[PDB]
Formats: sequence, structure tokens, C-alpha cells
Amino acid sequence: APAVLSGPPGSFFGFSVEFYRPVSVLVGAPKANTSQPGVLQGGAVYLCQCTPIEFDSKGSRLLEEEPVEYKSLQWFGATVRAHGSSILACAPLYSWRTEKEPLSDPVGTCYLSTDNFTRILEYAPCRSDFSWAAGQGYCQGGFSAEFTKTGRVVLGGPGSYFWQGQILSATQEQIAESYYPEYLINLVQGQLQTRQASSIYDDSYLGYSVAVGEFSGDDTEDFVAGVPKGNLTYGYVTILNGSDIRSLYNFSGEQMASYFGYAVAATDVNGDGLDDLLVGAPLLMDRTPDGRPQEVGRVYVYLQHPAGIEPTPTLTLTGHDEFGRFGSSLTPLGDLDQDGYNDVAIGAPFGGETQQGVVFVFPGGPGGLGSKPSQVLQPLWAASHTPDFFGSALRGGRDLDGNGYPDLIVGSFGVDKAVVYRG
Amino acid sequence: GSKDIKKNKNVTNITQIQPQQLVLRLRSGEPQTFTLKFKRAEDYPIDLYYLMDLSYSMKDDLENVKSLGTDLMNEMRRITSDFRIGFGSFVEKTVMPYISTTPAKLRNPCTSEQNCTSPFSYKNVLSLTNKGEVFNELVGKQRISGNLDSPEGGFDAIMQVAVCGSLIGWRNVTRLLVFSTDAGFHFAGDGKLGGIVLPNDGQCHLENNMYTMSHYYDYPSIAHLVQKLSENNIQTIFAVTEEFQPVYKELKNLIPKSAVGTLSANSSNVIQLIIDAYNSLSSEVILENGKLSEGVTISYKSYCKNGVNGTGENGRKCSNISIGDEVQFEISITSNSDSFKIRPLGFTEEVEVILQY
Amino acid sequence: EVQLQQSGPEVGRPGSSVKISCKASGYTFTGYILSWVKQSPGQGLEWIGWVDPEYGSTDSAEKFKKRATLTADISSNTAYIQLSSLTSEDTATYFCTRYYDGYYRRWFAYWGQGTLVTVSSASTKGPSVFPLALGCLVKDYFPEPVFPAVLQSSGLYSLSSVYICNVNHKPSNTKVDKKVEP
Amino acid sequence: IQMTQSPASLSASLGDIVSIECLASEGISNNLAWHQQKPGKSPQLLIYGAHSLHDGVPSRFSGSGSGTQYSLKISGMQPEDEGVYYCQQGYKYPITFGGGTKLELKRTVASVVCLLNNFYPRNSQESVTEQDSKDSTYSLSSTL
Repeated sequence: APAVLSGPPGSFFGFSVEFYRPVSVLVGAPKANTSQPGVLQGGAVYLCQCTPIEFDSKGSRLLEEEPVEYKSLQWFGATVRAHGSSILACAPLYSWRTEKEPLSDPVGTCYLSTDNFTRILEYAPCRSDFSWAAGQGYCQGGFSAEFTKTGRVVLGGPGSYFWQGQILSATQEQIAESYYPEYLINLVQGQLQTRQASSIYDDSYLGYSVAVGEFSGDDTEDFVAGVPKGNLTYGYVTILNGSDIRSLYNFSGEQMASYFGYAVAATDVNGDGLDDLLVGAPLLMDRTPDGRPQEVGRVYVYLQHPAGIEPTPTLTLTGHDEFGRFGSSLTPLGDLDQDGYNDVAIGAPFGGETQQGVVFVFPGGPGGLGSKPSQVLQPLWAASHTPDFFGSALRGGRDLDGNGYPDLIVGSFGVDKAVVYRG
Repeated sequence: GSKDIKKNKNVTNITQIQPQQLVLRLRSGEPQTFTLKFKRAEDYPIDLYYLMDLSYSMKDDLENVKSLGTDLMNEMRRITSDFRIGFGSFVEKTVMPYISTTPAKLRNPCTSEQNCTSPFSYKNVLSLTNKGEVFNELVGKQRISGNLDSPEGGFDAIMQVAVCGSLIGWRNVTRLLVFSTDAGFHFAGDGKLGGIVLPNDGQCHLENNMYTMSHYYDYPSIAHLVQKLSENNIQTIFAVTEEFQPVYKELKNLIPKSAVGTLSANSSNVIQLIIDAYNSLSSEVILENGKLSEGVTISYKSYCKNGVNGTGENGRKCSNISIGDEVQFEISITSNSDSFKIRPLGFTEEVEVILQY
Repeated sequence: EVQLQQSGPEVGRPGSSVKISCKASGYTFTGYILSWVKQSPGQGLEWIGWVDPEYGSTDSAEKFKKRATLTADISSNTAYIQLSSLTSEDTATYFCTRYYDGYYRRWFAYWGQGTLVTVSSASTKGPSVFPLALGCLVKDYFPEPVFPAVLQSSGLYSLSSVYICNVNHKPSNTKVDKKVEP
Repeated sequence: IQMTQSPASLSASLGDIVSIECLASEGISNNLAWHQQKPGKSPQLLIYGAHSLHDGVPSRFSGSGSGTQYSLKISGMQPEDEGVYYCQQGYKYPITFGGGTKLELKRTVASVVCLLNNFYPRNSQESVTEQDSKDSTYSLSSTL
């Protein structure tokens, strides 16, 4: 019995999803006209006379005439993440007008709710003295993000340092201590961020996707961040230590311009107590035996061994669908079939016979991830002119109703709906 | 089973490939091989389109590209008797973050000192004409533009040049697309930053010689670009600089019928690049299986000049094909009622294969 | 048969503008580039520039980019050259010429009959024919046409011709029929 | 590119073969043509592609050469052959021409208006008409 839900159409609803278990799906509609005065299609995050919760009820702030930050087309709500009583709805295209000079830099602004919106913290780490994307100006903080098990906020801005990318990390406590909205630049102390690398790492899109998992046995969650345009557009996926980001590993891709890092994941796919890396390449072209070059896609799985993580993927499961862009949204599923063997979901935006888009789910096994998705899930509604996009933003791996098995939430913003599945 | 060759007009002392039609007739274990005697015919007409990067990094490159139409024709005289040239322009998609959307910088995406036209994804400056003078004049009239990030949006321009067969002016000849950049390239997925989530659908979105649908469509994937370049008989010449030579050199390995080359900071060797790349392309012949499967597998064994014989993917390729040189293609349809199309890529001249089994 | 029927011999003033036409027939006017090849009396051929009826673009040499505003009319299959800021030194014959299919074959295969424009500051003048009373001598007449005519310091054309001679005048319409007498 | 085609002018006997060279400033890759200018008439194309013959042209005309050097060879002349010959390049822009060769075939040496007739060779300046196709004579008339 598939539970087919729906959302508000014609507002770019469905651009992301989340979990809740303090029960709430925070889905962003980043091209929605807001009730904020003087703001044109800023975007919003919806929990639904149906009205979304105004993350900041007041309109665009004004410079101390001209507003001090362009909420117009800020794409607020493109990536929404949640952990407990905390919400990290970020605006990747939030072009704040720098108080020093007028700049439309999408620094990205996350409105860090605490204790169910009792206090909204304007947490924009990329909004700092560094701007213009020479630092964190065009960083788009909150293009991707994630939460650890300790509540630590992890942000990925793929535009920081001329789109080299970076991973931000600060806990709720430091955000609250450094919180002072009277200043739009809050230098949060003790914030673990990746150091600026050399210019040869520019246009790497580090943090284009963000995942978390243990990879060094340091008892803290270690950051995984896709770098789909690094290593001469081959794309790699670096892993960083939780206590201090540093640089643990790198994992180069096995084809050009495949977007090795469009989506990443981190879960115990081999079920040995050690998390493992998973990468997706939606642009993974592959010539057929006929000699015709046609994208089919495959997902690279770097299994982690006790001695370390091997630089070669132990398995690179492949998609068979034609032009499916397999490898667009990976997110752990856990023990779907109750064998102690964690699985992973993956979404095809343009796959399927009628461009619907199958969400592929792989079974567990000794080698890690599978190569042929054991369970096949498809959108239920009939196809239309506008794309389904069913699988361009997905989250899963927790339990909602407490039925004893993990569930999954699909965010399909082509038709602005969502679907949940239970075992 | 039998070759059943029909309409095999003998290759011209224009048919470059004989048979120009045949109907093979068997299935399981079929090794039916029909020698495609491919003779590179002298003076076969060529249409060329020069897609050029118009970001500020190619401000000096545009000055060299200014006087290209007459020169490219003057150089392809020795290879073809009927040649045409057209021009296109591309900078980047006209939205954040690839450009700054401030009112002051939307008119001038580059710095205040550097005067730049407002950003544009693609502008069909000139449609294919036998008049290289129009190419030169319309290229000179083009004004430099700019963007913010290093990669440039040339793939949407490549698709727009390919799809608009009538408006661009493509003929039934060999088509070449010299795609010139000095920086990297945006592709599918690079548009998620600007909230451009619907990809390049691959249609003619050219209004008033301007790709006005930048904000709606994303850059295409490399696979879709390959499909549109091959399906339209267009042989790309990725003229890129040496800083991205280890980039586009790998790119040519995926894109069929390509030949990357290096240019100076100002693209001074672009004409020599085109000539050498097309010498490599013409001396090459990647026969295509067109599209047939589920009951047809084609193995290839070329026997080209100097006695070199290839197998498989190598056998689908010939090298060192001189002017008028005859090569023999042991094209074996293994199969395992339909008339599918065998084409040497970049050639509208075709051979017809019917697997009536 | 490709033919290029030009307008009659134009007359312009120094500093004014003249519009020489070229009614191209026998071929696709839009499909072929049309060039103008100035040829002064007694001089060679100098390539003014070219028009393009298809996309409307024009490009000229460094001597004609700002002076000769070249233009074409698609509907009438007629191309014009605007001699903005004329000079009396440019009294010459202007050809509209078609390339030999174009491409590298940029050969001027077809030439119009020639528009011998006479840019001068003198109005139309009747043909003053005064013989000795063997032939008719034409002196101080404007404009050409009726020994090629040679312009003198008086500013009017004059030619010698060696049965009643009938000197015609298309513009002036001052027909003169002088009997050839000693 | 400037074509200093040789010679400036020449005269040859009836039926004589003559080569007219148009050397280009750079190798033009067979981008050279030839034109003939009859007096009071529009020029006519003779040789295109540096080797080929235009339609309606007598076969005595021939084109050859490659790279930089080219030749216009005329296999015997006739009175119909008189005119000014221009070599036209098509490599760069602006288009360039030659100085023009006056291919005038030779023959045996020969108010009141004073008429002068049958002379060969040769305030107010007087022009002389081109030689007639019948006897190839030159006449001058001066007013004084």
C-alpha cells in the first residue's frame, strides 16, 4: 500500500525533504512569492487556510531606501535539513547586499530554528568578511548540508573560494553563544571549516553534496563531501576528520564530466561496523555495444577496510536505463529487508520509459552495495509535459510512525509532491 | 544467408562508400560481411560553424577569430570544392551565480573598467553562408561579454547550433563545429547553482537569433551533446588552450569524430588546428551502426593503408586514408524486415542495410 | 543569363548623396553577395565593398567604410550605394558585380552595364553643336552621354565626332540634328 | 596582398603565344581569376580557379600555376583579343587587382578641325579612340 502524497503545485515545492521524530517534513519551495514586503519570489519552507511557517516574518532588511539584502529570488528553502528541534532551512541564492559595498553575493543564509522556532538564529557562516567568492561570497552556504548525531551543523558551500567548495561545521551551542542579529556578520568561534586550498582546486564544487559517517574510528562523525568537478573535471570525494576537518582521503573518479559528487552518501553498506563511501555520477556516459554513446550511469562504492579505504571502488554498480541520470540523489536506507545490511536509495530524474524516474534500491551483500536494484520504485501519477523529477531530492533512513522498520521520503519537485514507503 | 547487394553504384573515380545499399539475409551465427569499399572522394562539400567563447578570457581570441571565414575557406579550398561558414557566440547563462545580478553589473558583468555586453547564453551571429565576408563582418560586430565563474556555458550553445538545422542553415554535406574555449566547460548539473533544473531539451529555442531561453534550460550533459552532434553529422573540433589540454584531450575520447588541439592565449593557430583536426577526421572513418539492436551486433575489421587491420572498436576505425584511398571494411552483422542506416559519422552519404534474415 | 540592370548615369553635387541602383535579374538576389567595384575613367578596378541582401550586413575597404553606405532591398531585387559626402574627384563608373558562386571563387563573373555618375557642381546644359559650316563637334554640354568625351576647365563635357548627325540627349531632351556640311 | 601583375602593357604579332604573370604577395592557394576590359563595356571573366576556362571564352585562353605564381597564357591572338586584363585575388580583404595589361595587337607601322588618321604609335587635352576591329588604326582630332 503505497502512501502517495501531494504538495502545493506551481511554487517549486518539492526541492528537498527531511525527517522528524521529537512528524514534520520540511519541504522548500524556493521560487514561491512570499508575504515579506518588497520581496519577489524569495522562497519558503512549508509545514502544511494553509500557510507555511514564516522563518523570518519581517521582510527584507534595509541598509542603515535600498535594502541591505536581496530576498528577491533568494531561492530560500532549496536545501532544508533538520535534527531534533533544529531546522537549517538555507537559501543558496540569498544574495545579501554587503554592508561595505553593494554586492549580490548569494552567501547562503540558514535560519537555524531552535526548540521549535522559539528562536530563529540567522546562521550564515559564509556571510563574513570574505566575499565576492574570493572567500565565501558566492559560496551559497546551504546548497547542501547535513546533521551529525551530536546536533553539529554541517554546511557545504560549493561556491566558496571560486567554487572550489568547502565544508562548514559548528554546533548549536557555538552558534547561540556567537548569536547577535544586530550585526549581520557573526564570527562564530571554534567553527571547523576546510582551509582554502590552492587555485588548482578551483571550480571543484566541494560540498556540492554533503554526507556524514565514521571513517577513522575517532568516535566522531567524519564529513563526506562530493567534489564533482575536481581532479580535472573527473570529480573526487574527499573525507574529513570530525574532530578537526584536516584531510583524510581522496577518491578520484573514473570518467570525465560524470559529476563524481553530484550526490554522496555514507553508511555501513558492508555491515562490519565501519561506514563506507558511496558516490553518484548522473552524467556517466557509456558507449553501447552498437558503438552509440548513451548515458546509463553507475554508482561508485568505496568500501572502508580496517587498514583504511582503498583508492579504487570495490564496486561501481551500473544503471541500465537509457539517459536515466542514475546517481543523482544517494541517501542511506539502513536495514530495509532485516538482514543487518544497510542499503542506499538513488533517484533518476529523467529515467523510465515515460521520463518518470525510478528510485533504485540496492540489496546488501558481502561486497558492500549491490549492482542491480533489488526493489524497483516508480512514481504512481501519470506523466505530464513538465518533468517528474522523481528522485532529484530525497532523504531517508529513519522511522516515522514507529512501525519497526525504516521508511523513506521522496521529494519530487517536477509535480511538487512526496511519497513515503514502509516495509 | 546472402549479401544481396542492390544499388551498389561504384565509388566515384558523389559516392564515397559502396555499396550505397544492400540487404543482408541471415540470423544466428551470421558473419555476413560486406566490404564497404570506402573511397575518400576529393572535393566533397563541407559546412563549418565556428562556435566561439565570448567570455572575457577570449577578448583577445575574438580579434584573431575576426578574420577567420575567408582564411578557413582559403585553406579548405585544397580539400573541398564547395564550403560554407557560420558563426555563433556564447558566454554563460544570464542568472546568478554565474553572473552577479546587481543592477550595476547586469549591464557590465565584468569589472567596472572592463566594458562588457550583458551576459547571453547563445546568439546565432551568422547563419551558414558561402560568404565568408559576412562571417568576418558579423564576428567583428560582436561585442565581448563576461561572466563570474571560470567555466563557460558552451554546451547549450553547441546544442542550439546543432538542433536548428534550417535556421543555422545546415546542408546535406559534412558539418564541422569548431568549438573554441580557453576555460573549462559547464555541463548538466552545473545549473543547479542558479536554480536551473530543467536540462537542455534539445530543440530550436532561437528567437531573433538569440537563445533567449537561458534562464529556463540547463547546460546539456556530455552524452546528450554527443547524441546531438553525431545525429546531425557534425564533427566537433574542440579547439582549447594548453591549460585545459588534459581536459578536452580526455573529452575527445568520449565524443565521437572529434580532434582536440591546442591554441595560444589568443587562438592564433586555430586555422592550423582546424586543418590538422579535419585531416585526422577525414583520414578517419568511424562507421556508425546507426541504431539497431536486440537481434543485430556489428563487428568490424578494417583493412586500411599500410596493411594495418583493426578489430572491434579498432576495426570500426581506419587511419592513414589518403585522397582517393580505398579501404575495405569487413563489416560483419552478427544479428542474434527492417532497414537501418549505416553512416560514416560526419557523412550524410549513406549505405543502406536491410536485415531481412 | 544573369544580368545586372543598373540605373542611368546619375548626377550629384559635391557633398550630396546619390543612390545608384542595381536591378539584379536572372539569379537569386538574396542568395548571392553583391559587390561594388569603382572604376574611374582611365583607371583600374577598386573594390568598394559588398552588400548582403540575406542578413543585411555590409563591409567595405578602409576607404569606403564611412563614405559609401551600401544597402540592399530584398523585395525589389535592387541594391543601392549611398555616396554620402560626395567629392567631384569621384566622378567615375560604379559596377555592381556578382561573385562566381562565392566561397573561394570570389571572381567577379558578372558586371552591370556601368553607372557613370558625374558628380559636379554644374546643372544640365544643352548640347552646343557648332560645326565648321567632316563631322559634328559637340562642345560645352552636360551630362554624358549623347572619341570619348573629355572634360575641360569650363566644367562641361565635350566630344568630337567624325547624312545628318543627330546628337541625342536623354536627360536634357534637347535633340539637335545638324547637317554635316563643310 | 598587392598584385603587381606583369607586364604593364605589351603588343604581339597575330597568332603569337604570350604569358601574363600575376605574382601574389603570399600563396593564395589557386585563388586567382582573370578579367578582360573591352572599351566602353563591362569587364568579362576569362579564367576562374587559376586554371579553368569560363563559358563563352575561346579555348586559346588558359590558366596555370599554384601557390604564389600564376600565368595567363593566350594561345595566339586575334583582333577580338584587345582589352585590359586584370588579375583578381580572393585570399584576403580588400580584394586586390592588377594594374591592367593593354593587350593591343600590332600591325604594320603606318571653327576648323584638323583630322589626323593612320599614325602608329603616338589648354585642351584630346582623347584617341581605341583601335577598330577592321584595320586597327588610331585617329586624333584637336580643336584650335
